[PDB]
Amino acid sequence: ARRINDEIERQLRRDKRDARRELKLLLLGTGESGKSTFIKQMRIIHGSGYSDEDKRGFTKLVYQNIFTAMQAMIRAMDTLKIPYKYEHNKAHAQLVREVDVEKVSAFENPYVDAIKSLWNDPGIQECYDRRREYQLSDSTKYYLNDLDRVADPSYLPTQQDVLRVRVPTTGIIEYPFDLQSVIFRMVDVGGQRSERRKWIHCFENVTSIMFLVALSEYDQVLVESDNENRMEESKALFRTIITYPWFQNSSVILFLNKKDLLEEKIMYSHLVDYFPEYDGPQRDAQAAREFILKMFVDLNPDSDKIIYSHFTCATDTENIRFVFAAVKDTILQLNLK
Amino acid sequence: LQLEPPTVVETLRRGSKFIKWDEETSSRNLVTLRVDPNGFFLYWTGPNMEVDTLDISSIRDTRTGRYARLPKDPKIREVLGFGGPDARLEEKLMTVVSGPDPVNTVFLNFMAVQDDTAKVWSEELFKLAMNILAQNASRNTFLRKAYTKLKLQVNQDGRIPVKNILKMFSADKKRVETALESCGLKFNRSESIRPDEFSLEIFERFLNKLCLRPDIDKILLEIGAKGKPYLTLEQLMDFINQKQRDPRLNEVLYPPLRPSQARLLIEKYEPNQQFLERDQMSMEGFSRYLGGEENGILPLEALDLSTDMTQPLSAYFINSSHNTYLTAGQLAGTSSVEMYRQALLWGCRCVELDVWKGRPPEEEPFITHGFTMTTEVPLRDVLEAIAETAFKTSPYPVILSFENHVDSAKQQAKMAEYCRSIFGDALLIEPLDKYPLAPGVPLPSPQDLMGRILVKNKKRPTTDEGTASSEVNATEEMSTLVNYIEPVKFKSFEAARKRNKCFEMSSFVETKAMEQLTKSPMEFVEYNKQQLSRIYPKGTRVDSSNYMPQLFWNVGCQLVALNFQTLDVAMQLNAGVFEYNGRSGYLLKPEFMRRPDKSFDPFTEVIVDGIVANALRVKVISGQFLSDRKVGIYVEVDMFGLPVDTRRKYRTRTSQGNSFNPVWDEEPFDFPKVVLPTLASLRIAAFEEGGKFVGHRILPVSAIRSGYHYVCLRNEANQPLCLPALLIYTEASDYIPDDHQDYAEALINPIKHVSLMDQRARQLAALIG
Ligand SMILES: Nc1nc2c(ncn2[C@@H]2O[C@H](COP(=O)(O)OP(=O)(O)O)[C@@H](O)[C@H]2O)c(=O)[nH]1
Ligand code: ALF
Ligand SMILES: [Ca+2]
Ligand SMILES: [Mg+2]
Repeated sequence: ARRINDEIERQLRRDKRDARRELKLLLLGTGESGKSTFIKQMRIIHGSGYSDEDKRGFTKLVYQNIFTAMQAMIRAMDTLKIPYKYEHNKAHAQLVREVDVEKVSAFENPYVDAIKSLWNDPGIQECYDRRREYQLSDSTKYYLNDLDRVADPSYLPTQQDVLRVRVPTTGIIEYPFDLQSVIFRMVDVGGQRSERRKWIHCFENVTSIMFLVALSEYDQVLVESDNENRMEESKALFRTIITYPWFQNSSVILFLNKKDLLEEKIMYSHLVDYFPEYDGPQRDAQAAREFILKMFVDLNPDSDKIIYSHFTCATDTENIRFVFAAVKDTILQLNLK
Repeated sequence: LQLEPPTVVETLRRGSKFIKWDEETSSRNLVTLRVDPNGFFLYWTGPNMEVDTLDISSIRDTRTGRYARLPKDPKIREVLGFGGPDARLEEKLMTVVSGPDPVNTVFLNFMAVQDDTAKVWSEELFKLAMNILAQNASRNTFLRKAYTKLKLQVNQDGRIPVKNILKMFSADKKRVETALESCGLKFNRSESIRPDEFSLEIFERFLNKLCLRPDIDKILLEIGAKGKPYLTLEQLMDFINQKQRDPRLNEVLYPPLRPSQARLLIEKYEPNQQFLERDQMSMEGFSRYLGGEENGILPLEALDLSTDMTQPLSAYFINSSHNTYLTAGQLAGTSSVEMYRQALLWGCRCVELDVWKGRPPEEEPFITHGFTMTTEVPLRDVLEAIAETAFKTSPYPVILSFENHVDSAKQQAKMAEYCRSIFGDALLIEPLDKYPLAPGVPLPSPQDLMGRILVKNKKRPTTDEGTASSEVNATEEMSTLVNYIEPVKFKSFEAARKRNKCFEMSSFVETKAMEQLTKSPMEFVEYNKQQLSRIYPKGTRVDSSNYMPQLFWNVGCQLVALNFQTLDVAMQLNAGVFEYNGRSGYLLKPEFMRRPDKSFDPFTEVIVDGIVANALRVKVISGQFLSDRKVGIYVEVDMFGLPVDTRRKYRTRTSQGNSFNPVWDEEPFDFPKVVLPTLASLRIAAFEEGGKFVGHRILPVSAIRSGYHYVCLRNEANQPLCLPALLIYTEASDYIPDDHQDYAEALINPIKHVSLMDQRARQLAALIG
């Protein structure tokens, strides 16, 4: 009476699997708000973790992030007319520019030595401080610091390294995850203006909207239109989706992301500059965060829709477990009852 | 190194020495074989002192050595020296097969002079004939081909004869004479122009004067060129970023045209330094840009083998053949070993083999259609030919569909040897250690079986199902080679699907497969996700006719077999769709048709959730050089996808009469709602009056760019036609429903929507509060 009662339990196992329902969650936002980095974390925690086969899939992209980040650096030295300090970097600078970005698999003597050299130039470092003026990805600083580990012949990026890669999402992809008692179908979408036209095709039967804003957007301008503030788009793009008829009985969750970079960027760039009506202190980690939070929660036409909001850090695996544990509950307790 | 321009190395340019030989005319002539610099033609001095040229894009295969064709007349053998001393005479043999379709193919045989000159030629000439860029090249390039032909075909006195041109563009005579006189090249005396005063530029001004283009002028008037003559750098840049771009693509991944880039276009295209010095582009330079290398209809990423090849075998459509041995009608026509070579050279990956018992005197199994007055080619010759050309066009797995009728362990064991003897390592005798043959274990990827061959036979007379109905019982020898493609009798979808074996697969005849499409379609898709399914045409089709394969692709069938013998609408499509993904014959299904969690209805009349549906508009503008004769032309524009998407009704009027440079001002042909674009395919086709075919082109709805483009037409077997080409305008965009227009607008620019509507609620406040 073991093998008979074994397949009674296996029956009741597949019972709960097929008998539970799934809930469709949309991850929306403006360009580079950290939407794909969020899914990677959900894959880390509640999905298939990253194997060493998977980790070397990105080893090619990690190289291409350095070049794209460096190519755009050297163009800013001409844009802003920033002079190079050391003159033997002018030979290396010409060499890096003329490299194709797309066809880059290896990382060798000819360039590794050159890129190392360019990162130590004062003119280039002065350029990094002024990266709010041109377009440069946030992960740049992380990678160029440890060029030595990357230059290694047998380099395999850690899970931390795979969150930081910059691979821009396009279209509409549907990643499902199992959370034991309920399935979460999480739709990732593109953030830029071309990609928002597409969104419409996945609004039907939406349970919740995990909107994503990047706190450090407040001084930057859009890549799609260099004439406008990034935070002001997020502000308005949120306003829009809250009005929509579709999402009448759908919960709204506001992730104020890239919280770490706000503490960095606040101690020199001021929030009083770009959003005048801020009565709080300057160089403020806390209240500068809080002014932003209320700025979004006050753009609420529905006086009854309670907007559940968490500040987050999308590159930290252990911040998301905390935040998603609560978001998991907030959701489940609003649908099941 | 993905796709490289077809460079012709040193030896081919100046050309080595050969001996052309023919059987039926008993010819044995010396020839200096030569390929021109740009890789257009293969030419030589003929016996008549005529310049006989061969089109490189019509080369199907080049065979060298033992695989080369050998002479079958006794006296021809001896005059080459086959009854001689050396065992060297195979190292200099080269056979160049050429033709438009695989049925009609003339063979040109050659013999070299020097040791190993013949070897290097074969393989280098092969890479020219099958290069991708070469075939999919620009409109500019295709005209130069036309120029290269006229320069090559010279007469006894070493000149370009007048009539040569009159018969190429034989869509007019009277005009052409005034056009050449306008150029100042005296054709008046002995009706032949010298090759000196006939440079590329002279040929250019010839057509500009001969071929008047009013359509290009209207298009100039549009883009702010109301001050007619020229276009500024800004007008050109903005024109490209508003019209010529594809609005579906991302802005960060595919960026718009910068001003510093737009400069390089003018430099490359505008001949006048009068205008290049001023950062301007004339009408003459614009006509070129339109037909240039950048402004093609398709992007390179489409033609390249750039689709993922790591998914399960079942998640791909596969190019497949039915009764491949046959070359004519299904009944009394003849069979041929050669058709198997040609089939695999197409890009086909699944080929059928109806093997049979031997004869009492000898004991050789042979291939033929079940007793039906068909010629009987032997098995060994077929297997050897497959072993040759299986991995020439595409280095991806091939499926030998064994329809076994061999009724003796004696001769059935013999074919077990033939496979291992001929193919050797290529034959997949045992399973891979990664994917075993268990229940629930998915099929390996195409990449996991690169350069391998898989047998398809059983393991351990019907009116319309044919000789495939009464297949003989497999024996213990043949069953060893079978593994990942196991044909079994089909019961029902639940039964074969809940069994959970993936390697198992069932074949379906057209009619039985058709009912399953109508009676249980979603059940079909969800079987095809996991397992395989073959579809062969019914026995009613006794003249090798083809059914529409799109029918069964819609529900996820992989091996949708066809008769390669005939090239009707159906086969015209199969041909043109497998051109993509680098001629590999493996096209990866759309997301939802191969995903376990998702499930959609192939018949849905409304947009699906998740799937980004598109909207397409096609306006036919004009055409050039569409005939060797004055006659009316009309154009068809059809779409093949899901039934919901499929329309094939649109058609232009018959042209004014001019087959030289006709212009159609007609309402655009709208496809307002394409539910599943990833599966759907556009199809432009040009015809003369009274249905005479001219040239068609198959384009995928997914990749097609928006804007003014030329569309280089092809023959029925998707080989590039030189002169004929249409000018068309396109608008592929992401589908917004009619009701949600303003909603979709807000999302694209919420800075304005928030403001301009908030502003209202503000300035309305003093009226209430
Ligand atoms: N420092 C920091 N960087 C982040 C965070 N979240 C995302 N990023 C980075 O910002 C970039 C944008 O992320 P991604 O998900 O690609 O943006 P999306 O295209 O809007 O989904 C990536 O290169 C990430 O490494 C965060 O919480 N902190
Ligand atoms: F800005 Al994204 F995927 F949303 F690159
Ligand atoms: Ca058959
Ligand atoms: Mg993303």
